[PDB]
Amino acid sequence: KLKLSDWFNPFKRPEVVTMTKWKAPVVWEGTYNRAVLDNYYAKQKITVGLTVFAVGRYIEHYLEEFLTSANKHFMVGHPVIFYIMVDDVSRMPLIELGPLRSFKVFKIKPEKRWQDISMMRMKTIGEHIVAHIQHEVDFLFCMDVDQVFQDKFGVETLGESVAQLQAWWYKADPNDFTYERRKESAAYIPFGEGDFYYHAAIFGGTPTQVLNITQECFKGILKDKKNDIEAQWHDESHLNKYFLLNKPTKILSPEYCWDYHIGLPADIKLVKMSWQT
Ligand SMILES: OC[C@H]1O[C@@H](O[C@H]2[C@H](O)[C@@H](O)[C@H](O)O[C@@H]2CO)[C@H](O)[C@@H](O)[C@H]1O
Repeated sequence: KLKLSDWFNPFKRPEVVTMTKWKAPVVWEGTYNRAVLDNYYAKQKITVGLTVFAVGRYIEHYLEEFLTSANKHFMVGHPVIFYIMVDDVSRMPLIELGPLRSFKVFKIKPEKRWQDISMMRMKTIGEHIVAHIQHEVDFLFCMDVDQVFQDKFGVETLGESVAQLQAWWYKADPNDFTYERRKESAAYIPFGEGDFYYHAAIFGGTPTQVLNITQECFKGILKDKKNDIEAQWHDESHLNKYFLLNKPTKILSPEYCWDYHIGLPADIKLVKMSWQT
């Protein structure tokens, strides 16, 4: 079966972190052999899911560019199912999908407050995993709609649980991470603890693992809400708590979710997905 040495060469990028202390790969441009992996997973006939939520004007502002870029760049050569969650189905753009892509659309109940928006999104993802996604795909990613694929975002990103390094903080010391710091919050992390600052705009894994991520995050949000507290960065704070306790088996570099407002440092060799404008 697939071994890490079959496809991952950390020595191609010695100026960055490529392996965690728990021996998870951090995937940077140049460290991965996509050809080897494409052939391995083709033989296995895997399908990959992608969930995206879009409410109100986010539909018109972002959803078409997201879908158009994902069709062009996400897991090319492998079956993909787009799970599109919107509040108004009559407003959603119908994009032409390429070979091995298809979609499903669901009408959801929008929530007014950011706390309740993220709360219901983690709950909704878990419900869909149990109802159907666990039957439909081998790997599932959950992404924010307000970003754009720029280049191939492929099977090198698959794993049991996949976290994204947040672009502004990947070089920072953990003491400075914008973790939730009040012990009243379920997302509490003490100063000095933590491995990375993960970005809630991309995460994934097998459907089983993603069910656990979302169920734990939802419980923590709920627990905070019953105590009249709102984590500093809402689901992202709880996600960071979760991945501290349940280490990801693979991490993606900021090449996979890059904010061009930062600039283009030497570390960022080829951008696969960028924050919207
Ligand atoms: O800190 C979590 C929070 O980061 C925001 O991104 C910020 C970044 O944290 C800040 O240091 C920099 O000065 O500006 C960035 C945006 O302009 C994200 O926008 C937010 O989603 C969280 O991930």
